[PDB]
Amino acid sequence: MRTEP
Amino acid sequence: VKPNYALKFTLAGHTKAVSSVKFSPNGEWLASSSADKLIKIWGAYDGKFEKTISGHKLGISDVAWSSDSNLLVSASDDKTLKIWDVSSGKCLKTLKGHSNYVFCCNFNPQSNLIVSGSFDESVRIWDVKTGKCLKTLPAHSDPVSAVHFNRDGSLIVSSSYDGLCRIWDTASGQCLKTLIDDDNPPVSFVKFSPNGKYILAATLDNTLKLWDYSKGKCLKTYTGHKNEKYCIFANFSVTGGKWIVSGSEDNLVYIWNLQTKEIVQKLQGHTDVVISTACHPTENIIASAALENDKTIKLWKSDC
Repeated sequence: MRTEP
Repeated sequence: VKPNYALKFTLAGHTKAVSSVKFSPNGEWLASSSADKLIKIWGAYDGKFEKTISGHKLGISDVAWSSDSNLLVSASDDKTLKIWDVSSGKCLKTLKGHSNYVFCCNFNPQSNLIVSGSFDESVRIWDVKTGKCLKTLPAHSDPVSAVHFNRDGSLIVSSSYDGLCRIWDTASGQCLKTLIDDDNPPVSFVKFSPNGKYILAATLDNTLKLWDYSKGKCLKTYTGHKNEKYCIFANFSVTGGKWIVSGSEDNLVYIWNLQTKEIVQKLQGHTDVVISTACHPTENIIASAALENDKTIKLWKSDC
């Protein structure tokens, strides 16, 4: 989820 | 004095956005985690691919090393953490108890405990040997963006989209301090300074700040980069000149002079948000990683 805005 | 970081290697292999890069404490390895559910291991000094580590069922947002460089813990959307034996690649333990995505994770310096933060708004403290949840901190009122132990593990700092940084006594669970400026932008990253006296905090208003947490005061502010959407890691570069290092949503690695707050370098090359930077424990090396239009890791080396 860190890779999602 | 300014660093002269220059691109030495690009590392490719992850098939989705990279979430996290970390150098092993013994300086031999870089660990990368990714939305593609995989952990990858690379040589720290040439970026040579070493192995893939797998088992998480959904994407991974963080990975961290044990002090002896033998273990890794990863934080996954699958709502678990996994303790890995790097040399064998086996999952040693699956840490369950969070009720939503696990977003961030770290060993304590002794590496007998793991701290985690989750979308479920809690911080959990885990026994590495047994894989059991020792304690849960009802830490925040929004997702927990980062968790970090201080130099001797007696304290935990967490950050959250609720706009707070909280310092916890690890053993008693007590919130020793709650830190916030005169606004409340989500706090997207926090970590103790090496000397344990400060916390470096990122907020989603394009600002990093250096706090004396004891005094509860902001001592330094760093701006110029772009950070409004992603929990971007930030570092104290300590091997040579004292820098602050961070990725940025304009695809750059920013380096500030810690004392003066001036931007001293901007590393170009990535083609997407630089989500994560890491600083090698003994060499003036920075590792950086980028999201889904890039998916690569870059190793940068400086003379100072």
